[PDB]
Amino acid sequence: AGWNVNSKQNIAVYWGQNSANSQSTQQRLSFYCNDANINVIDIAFLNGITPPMTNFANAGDRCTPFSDNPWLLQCPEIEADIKTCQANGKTILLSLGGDSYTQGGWSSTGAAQSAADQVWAMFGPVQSGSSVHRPFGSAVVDGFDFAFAATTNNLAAFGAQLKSRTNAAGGKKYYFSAAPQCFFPDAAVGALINAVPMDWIQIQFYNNPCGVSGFTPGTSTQNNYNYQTWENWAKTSPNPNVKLLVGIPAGPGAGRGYVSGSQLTSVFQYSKGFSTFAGAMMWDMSQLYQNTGFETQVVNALR
Ligand SMILES: CC(=O)N[C@@H]1[C@@H](O)[C@H](O[C@@H]2O[C@H](CO)[C@@H](O[C@@H]3O[C@H](CO)[C@@H](O[C@@H]4O[C@H](CO)[C@@H](O)[C@H](O)[C@H]4NC(C)=O)[C@H](O)[C@H]3NC(C)=O)[C@H](O)[C@H]2NC(C)=O)[C@@H](CO)O[C@H]1O
Repeated sequence: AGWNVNSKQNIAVYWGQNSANSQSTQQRLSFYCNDANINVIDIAFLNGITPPMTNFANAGDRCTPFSDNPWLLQCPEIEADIKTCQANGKTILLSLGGDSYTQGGWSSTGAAQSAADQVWAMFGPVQSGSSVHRPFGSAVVDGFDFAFAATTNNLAAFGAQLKSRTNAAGGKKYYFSAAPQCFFPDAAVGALINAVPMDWIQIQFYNNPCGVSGFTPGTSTQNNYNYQTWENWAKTSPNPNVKLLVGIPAGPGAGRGYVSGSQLTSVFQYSKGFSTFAGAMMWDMSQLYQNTGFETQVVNALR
């Protein structure tokens, strides 16, 4: 039944950017929807908002660009796969931003609110009165992951507008996550996560000295790995019950600070000791499935 707020064994994995970067390393989204251990998948990425742009690496080969927006894709296989994964009990979020989002956000709260309403009309419930293009057709995402990586002006107003629309919606629960890097405070999404309630924060504990590679096994005195800082922040955040996922690279090619073996088991045992801990996040599906035995290491570490 997808995201489980009462579990310490949630696993969120990104799909779409083919980090492993080979012809065969990223199968279609539904290939990965028979994995009992992966209950949340983030589709990466809507890497342009105003104007809209979608990039799904070589999954774009089975999409058709919209005639009036060549950077926006119509993706019938992703549409079908979202519906299949949802039928299979997976929570499917759309990830906004990524390291290729260059638009810098919005100059006004009004522009940010309009942009949020466009994203909601494009990926939320189908709107009968709307002319907006729908990359995933009649599929409806289960929410949004905020993975902005650079200065995004008025991201707080964008997020608050999108949260307003999901809070007003019928049908199903919509989830909000954010993917800050572990450096505290986070420059890209810090203002957003201090203003807008999130269901969980999936912290990138990699590409930075505060990452899992900096964890010191055998002690609960941690000079580098800063989960404790994030837990302290969580308790007074807009959702004081917000959960944290420990985000890690799924292979040595996925990011700096890949860990495995006893370092991996130890940092997860340490993190599991905290009331906010809800499981793991991984970048990304292509790397995870190429890295034989790594998923079993992560599953075994969360037990
Ligand atoms: C606080 C601070 O500024 N820290 C600096 C680091 O940010 C910086 O390294 C960069 O870190 C970000 C965050 O970890 C990283 O982007 C994420 O992580 C992966 C890579 O590990 C990215 O993956 C790429 O995504 C694109 C699509 O946008 C693909 O084209 C490509 O295949 C991916 N590459 C790989 C190898 O997987 C994601 O976009 C993003 N993930 C999420 C959840 O948003 C950047 O890639 C890092 N940049 C560089 C140049 O390494 C670090 C080094 O510059 O310095 C810190 O100080």
